[PDB]
Amino acid sequence: VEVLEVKTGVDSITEVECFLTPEMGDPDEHLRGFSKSISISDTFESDSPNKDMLPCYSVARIPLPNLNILMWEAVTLKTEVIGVTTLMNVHSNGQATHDNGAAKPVQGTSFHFFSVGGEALELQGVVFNYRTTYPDGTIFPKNATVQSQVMNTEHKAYLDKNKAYPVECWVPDPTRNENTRYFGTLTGGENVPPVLHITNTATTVLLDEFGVGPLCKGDNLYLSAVDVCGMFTNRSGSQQWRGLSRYFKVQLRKRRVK
Amino acid sequence: VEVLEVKTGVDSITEVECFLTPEMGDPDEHLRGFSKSISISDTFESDSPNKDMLPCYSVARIPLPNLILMWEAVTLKTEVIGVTTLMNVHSNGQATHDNGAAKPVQGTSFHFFSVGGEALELQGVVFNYRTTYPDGTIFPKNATVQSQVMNTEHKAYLDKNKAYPVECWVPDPTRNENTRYFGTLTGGENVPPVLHITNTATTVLLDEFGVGPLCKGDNLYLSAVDVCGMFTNRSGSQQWRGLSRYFKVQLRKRRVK
Amino acid sequence: EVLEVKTGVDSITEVECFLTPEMGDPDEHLRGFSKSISISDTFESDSPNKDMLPCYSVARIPLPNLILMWEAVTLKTEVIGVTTLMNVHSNGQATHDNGAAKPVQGTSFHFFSVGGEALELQGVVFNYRTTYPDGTIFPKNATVQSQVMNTEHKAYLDKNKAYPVECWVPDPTRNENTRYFGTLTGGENVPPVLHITNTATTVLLDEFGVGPLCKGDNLYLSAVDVCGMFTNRSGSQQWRGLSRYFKVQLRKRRVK
Amino acid sequence: VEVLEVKTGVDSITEVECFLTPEMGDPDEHLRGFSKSISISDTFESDSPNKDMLPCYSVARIPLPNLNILMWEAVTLKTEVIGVTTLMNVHSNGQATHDNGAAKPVQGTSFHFFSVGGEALELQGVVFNYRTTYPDGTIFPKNATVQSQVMNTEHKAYLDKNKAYPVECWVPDPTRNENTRYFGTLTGGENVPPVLHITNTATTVLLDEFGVGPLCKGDNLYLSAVDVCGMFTNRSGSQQWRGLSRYFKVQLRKRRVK
Amino acid sequence: VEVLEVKTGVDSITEVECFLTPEMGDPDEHLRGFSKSISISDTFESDSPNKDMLPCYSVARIPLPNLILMWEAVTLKTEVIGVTTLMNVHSNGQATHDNGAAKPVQGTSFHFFSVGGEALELQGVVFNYRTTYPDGTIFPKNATVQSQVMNTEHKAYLDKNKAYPVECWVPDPTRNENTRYFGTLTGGENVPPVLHITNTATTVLLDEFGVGPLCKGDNLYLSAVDVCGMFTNRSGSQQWRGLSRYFKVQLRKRRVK
Ligand SMILES: CC(=O)N[C@H]1[C@H](O[C@@H]2[C@H](O[C@]3(C(=O)O)C[C@H](O)[C@@H](NC(C)=O)[C@H]([C@H](O)[C@H](O)CO)O3)[C@@H](O)[C@H](O[C@H]3[C@H](O)[C@@H](O)[C@H](O)O[C@@H]3CO)O[C@@H]2CO)O[C@H](CO)[C@H](O)[C@@H]1O[C@@H]1O[C@H](CO)[C@H](O)[C@H](O)[C@H]1O
Ligand SMILES: CC(=O)N[C@H]1[C@H](O[C@@H]2[C@H](O[C@]3(C(=O)O)C[C@H](O)[C@@H](NC(C)=O)[C@H]([C@H](O)[C@H](O)CO)O3)[C@@H](O)[C@H](O)O[C@@H]2CO)O[C@H](CO)[C@H](O)[C@@H]1O[C@@H]1O[C@H](CO)[C@H](O)[C@H](O)[C@H]1O
Ligand SMILES: CC(=O)N[C@H]1[C@H](O[C@@H]2[C@H](O[C@]3(C(=O)O)C[C@H](O)[C@@H](NC(C)=O)[C@H]([C@H](O)[C@H](O)CO)O3)[C@@H](O)[C@H](O)O[C@@H]2CO)O[C@H](CO)[C@H](O)[C@@H]1O[C@@H]1O[C@H](CO)[C@H](O)[C@H](O)[C@H]1O
Ligand SMILES: [K+]
Ligand SMILES: [K+]
Ligand SMILES: [K+]
Ligand SMILES: [K+]
Ligand SMILES: [K+]
Ligand SMILES: [K+]
Ligand SMILES: [K+]
Ligand SMILES: [K+]
Ligand SMILES: [K+]
Ligand SMILES: [K+]
Repeated sequence: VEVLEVKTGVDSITEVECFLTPEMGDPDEHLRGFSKSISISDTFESDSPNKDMLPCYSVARIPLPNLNILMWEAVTLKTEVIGVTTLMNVHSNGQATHDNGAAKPVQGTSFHFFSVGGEALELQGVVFNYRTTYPDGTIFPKNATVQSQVMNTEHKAYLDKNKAYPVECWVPDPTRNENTRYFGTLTGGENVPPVLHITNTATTVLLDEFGVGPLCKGDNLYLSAVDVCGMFTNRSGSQQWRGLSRYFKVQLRKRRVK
Repeated sequence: VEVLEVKTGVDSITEVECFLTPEMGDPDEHLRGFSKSISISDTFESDSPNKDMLPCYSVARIPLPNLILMWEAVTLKTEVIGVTTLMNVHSNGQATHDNGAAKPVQGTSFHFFSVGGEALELQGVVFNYRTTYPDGTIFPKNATVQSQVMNTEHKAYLDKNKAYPVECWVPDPTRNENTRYFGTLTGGENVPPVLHITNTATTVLLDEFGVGPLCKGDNLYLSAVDVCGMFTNRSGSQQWRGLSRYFKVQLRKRRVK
Repeated sequence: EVLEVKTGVDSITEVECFLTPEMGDPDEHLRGFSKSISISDTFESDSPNKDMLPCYSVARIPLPNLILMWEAVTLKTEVIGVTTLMNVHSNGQATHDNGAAKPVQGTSFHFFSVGGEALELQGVVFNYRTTYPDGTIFPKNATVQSQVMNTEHKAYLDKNKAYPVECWVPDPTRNENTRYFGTLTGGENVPPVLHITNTATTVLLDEFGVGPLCKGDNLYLSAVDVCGMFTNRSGSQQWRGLSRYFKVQLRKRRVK
Repeated sequence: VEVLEVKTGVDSITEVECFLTPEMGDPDEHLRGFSKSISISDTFESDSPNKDMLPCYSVARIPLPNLNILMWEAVTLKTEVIGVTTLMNVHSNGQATHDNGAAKPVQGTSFHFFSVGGEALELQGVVFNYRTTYPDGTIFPKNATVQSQVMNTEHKAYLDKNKAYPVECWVPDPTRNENTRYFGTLTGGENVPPVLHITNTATTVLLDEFGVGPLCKGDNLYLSAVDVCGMFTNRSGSQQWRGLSRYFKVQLRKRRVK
Repeated sequence: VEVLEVKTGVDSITEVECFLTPEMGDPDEHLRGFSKSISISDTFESDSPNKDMLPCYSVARIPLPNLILMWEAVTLKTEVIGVTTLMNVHSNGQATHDNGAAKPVQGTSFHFFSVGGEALELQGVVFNYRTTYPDGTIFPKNATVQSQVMNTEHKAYLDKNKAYPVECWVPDPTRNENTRYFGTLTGGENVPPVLHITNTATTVLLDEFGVGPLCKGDNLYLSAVDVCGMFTNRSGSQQWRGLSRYFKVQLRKRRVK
């Protein structure tokens, strides 16, 4: 596509506003937003995580007003993690930090990630341990070899289904994704404190170095997210991932292309 | 509402200067600024916190000079009041080691403030949907398991002081177009408070179109939470500790149609 | 009414000085330290000794006699003696067997201000039943409301080694003729992070281009630099503070 | 070299996109991306690490389109660590952080480093311990003396081979490297949390203070990297370095020289 | 001097490139870059550190081309050399836990550098005025209890290498107008070193008037400290570990009156 002028006028702009719920595993009817308690395999060879123990990428495909050549161009993003103050519940079946103390709050490894694109997020598969057996009902790197622990170019995929692509074995493919803007931070360590900021005054500009945002193929906007905030420790010491929803507001304009 | 010109002239500006006290629970006549000591339920379904154990949002509705003109909030200076109180490490706390000073206030903090031309709009989200919030608090009603991530039924206005518990409400990012809000949750049992003070910092409240919050009915709404962390008693029991927040807001008269 | 700045060689002056810390100085050998910290047996019985309480430092500096008033325009400031915290061999508490001594660490408060009059203070107490000791100036008639905000507790930082750090802060409702800056970093294991350089200048002008205007040709400097606590071999702990350098540039301003 | 004007026209620019795999030691056929478990000598003098326990620098020499005097000038870099979310696998033969807890995640000492130049990265040898015996199959500071613990100007080398130059005994030589741009961070400490950021929106400009980027001698571009993320702790407590691959995208333009 | 114009043209600029080795104590023929193991006095009064246990400031005086014109230092690039040595966690250190790797170098650090047209000016400050500093070091003389906070008698020049202990001297902020200095003390026994390297970062040495350090007698003075932390031996004994610092300074000729 050769990119030409922006359309102007009342009709030329539109907005998407929505939220993506986290997909942490949801091990039972009371534990939406949590994973199953984490168990550790006896050996590398025997690593076989159950689906409800594996956080997955969230994705939404948002239909835009039909245009047809014009395409919707995503220009700005406001985004926020929803429910940050829930982590102040340190009185609910947790593990006391010391005798008579409050419960240990959610903490430890986090991944906060979001993207806005004009097509599905492109994924590259990378595994901690290539002998991990990923479970039925997930989509994972197939024919994994030892080289998959560092880089195996066979593992290419699209983030095209919710509750399906486990976080731990996929990343945005930096060799593609030219029509998407993605941003993420993995903060490791078992004791790391969550640090969650909220404001309605911050905008991210989605334009590239040529002044062009993601262009929405087939008039669909793709939003993706992961917000694994840390782990919740219950009184037994067992730990579960806890996630939160992410708010998106995207402003778009119509752009002519050839 | 179409927004038109700003008014000028000596008459056209005003300032609001005040403080909001923290609402940490205040379990007895001696414990203003603290919560009740925190206990832990044996199961999710038995989580039933006492009201005096729950920090709540602070809010103040400030009447402005009667005025279509509307007062437009343009700048904010804000500060946490009494930061140095956290240097009292001698008041029946828990020695960090034999012969040592008391463990200082630390752990989970939430520092939040907002300035708007109407009540802060809230979205309820719960850690655990089977938590029973107590009498005298206002809380997400008809909670379901979906309320643990997002249930759009839980909409409210921060319209009452010491009533909305911090842990089950956040600013609603889907609304709040006429408010500016800012907050940080810093988690962890051992996180050190880091509290900055200065009278030289100003936050501009104008949006991307140059328009600040417009005060409906000539009222300015200020909201805050400043849970600084937990105080650990000698016994090991822990209480939230909060501090007041100073606000100075400058406003100008704006014509609307 | 602030009018024009005077120019010419004669129109500027500089103040350069240091403020020593006032940590309690429990004996003739312990300048810069507090008395070891004890913990009350009950919350109600909190009663810290004077020599256990760090206090605000203040200096009033006379300026050249001058309507014109000296206007403070810039500040350079620095903590003096940051490397002393590398002494980990002076009867401290070994971090483990055969190890060096635990360094100074823990709760710190670093604060400085420059004004044309005394810093204005607001009293706030951690515990309203704390008995503050004879020889200190503290919030009088404290009530439970003093734990969060009691507007009765107003004061001027007008005396050195007197106003305890823990029960006073800069009053944000006043201080229009002062510029102040402070950070409390709390936690028993927090590391000191102390930067020094002679290349960084703070501008003291407000949003209208006006710096503090020095009433009576006096400049007021205040500081706190509680760096953390030193832990003795026995486990007892003392606050340790350090001196602060100030360099302030001033210019003559006409006022009506 | 006198540097003259930049060529223009559609023909005057090119891009290199690739990835460099980590070289952590690879102790067996299942442990690509890991080192051998780390052991400790019994005396300072007897330090003698095995080759498979020593992470090494990665390097790639990338042939560029033939010129000829024109040279390719490297102007911009996008780079990213690939597979950051692998660190979320805390269920694979690790050491529980407490009773019933999840596995301790990868953490501890990290070195993240990358460079782009018009010739091989120039190295200076520095050793923690001059009496360390570096193993056969590595290239290490020769004839080390006590002065080599701080600075011995004899130890000059070029990063010209993979799986050869151990990270711990070489650094970029700050006294040379004028035709290279390098960037690195050592974060030391056994419990340091990894903090890994990903985005496709960040570009580094490689131009120096005269507006000139690395000039590619012989039409070769040199990319180097190290991404030791931390250590993985096994059930028994033994620890292995864990590394990840690094993506590079470099934009180049033709520059006339005399 | 009145500072006049910069000279232009051929031979109006020059560069200095060098490195300064650390002076950590060097307790034997094998331990260049380390201190003697750190011992703790039995009483506060009896503090008496051995010379080889005390890191010292590094200094180099670099002769410039002979020139009134004076060489004016305009820019600096600097780097710590050998940052990756801290990845040696296999050399008779102390395992962090059963079967683990050795504890890496960590804890209290001081990273400092200056560039000036004359010797760095020092002010003495002591942690403990009853500390007996050892023969062969240059230290605050006639120390009194006031020396624990500020005693203006302790003035010195950093005019000798491996002589001025780091712990009892700092740059004198009341002087040093013809030097630019930068440092950071990071304290705590477990602080992680964070060491950045790049050849793309330049510091400009010009003051607010556009004037860099002017080199009296055509000599440039470079000073450094890079105590990276402590190495913990298998036995638990600890030694300071330091690294060399690279300097590249660009200078120009300046006429003065
Ligand atoms: C364990 C011990 O005796 N330490 C004392 C030390 O002895 C020297 C050797 O010990 C180490 C160490 O301190 O652990 C071994 C390390 O690998 C060395 N590390 C490096 C990087 O060199 C350090 C280091 O050289 C010094 O600490 C630097 O000052 O030394 C010890 O193994 C050796 O033992 C000899 C023994 O003397 C001899 O009779 C026997 O036949 O063979 C043994 C093995 O060769 O002796 C070394 C001294 O020659 O020496 C230092 C001197 O500074 C101290 O005396 C240290 O004692 C500890 O000091 C602590 C204070 O930091 C604390 O007070 C402890 O209570 C002391 O035990
Ligand atoms: C030790 C004890 O019995 N704690 C009770 C508490 O009894 C209080 C007094 O205890 C203390 C405390 O918790 O250690 C003493 C402390 O100095 C006080 N601190 C302040 C700043 O006031 C606190 C504080 O007032 C309360 O915790 C606020 O809720 O109280 C005790 O010494 C005295 O004999 O009796 C007093 C009567 O109340 O009462 C609390 C009422 O909420 C609790 O019942 C507390 O029980 C402990 O609670 C822990 C969880 O928070 C845990 O479950 C322990 O097992 C339980 O003993
Ligand atoms: C161990 C002891 O008896 N501590 C007393 C103290 O006695 C001091 C001397 O003790 C020390 C110390 O506290 O360890 C020794 C240390 O090297 C000194 N450090 C410095 C930098 O000078 C300190 C220091 O001078 C004081 O703590 C300052 O207040 O003192 C002791 O070795 C000597 O035999 O006698 C000395 C007194 O003449 O006196 C203190 C007076 O405040 C306390 O009474 C201290 O007792 C401890 O107090 C702690 C908090 O107050 C804590 O509660 C302990 O449980 C308690 O034993
Ligand atoms: K398997
Ligand atoms: K690409
Ligand atoms: K309940
Ligand atoms: K909205
Ligand atoms: K009392
Ligand atoms: K005021
Ligand atoms: K050896
Ligand atoms: K060079
Ligand atoms: K002595
Ligand atoms: K001076």
